[PDB]
Amino acid sequence: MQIFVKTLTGKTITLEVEPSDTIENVKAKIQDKEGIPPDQQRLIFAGKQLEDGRTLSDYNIQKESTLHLVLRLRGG
Repeated sequence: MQIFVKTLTGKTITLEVEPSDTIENVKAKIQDKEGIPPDQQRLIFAGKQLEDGRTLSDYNIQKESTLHLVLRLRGG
């Protein structure tokens, strides 16, 4: 299925994945595609933080849907 990643910088990226794919496997795809480590980004969708080991189908997502990508929480 095709999906679009909307970044805060306004960059839209297209990724191909499977509904039975695990968030851990989906993070691997983003890591090898953008090259940004997974511990530097947090995937938010429908208002939930994708947990490692869960399947996309567990979120009832929809093909061609857009996922929100956040870097990290401001702090110090």
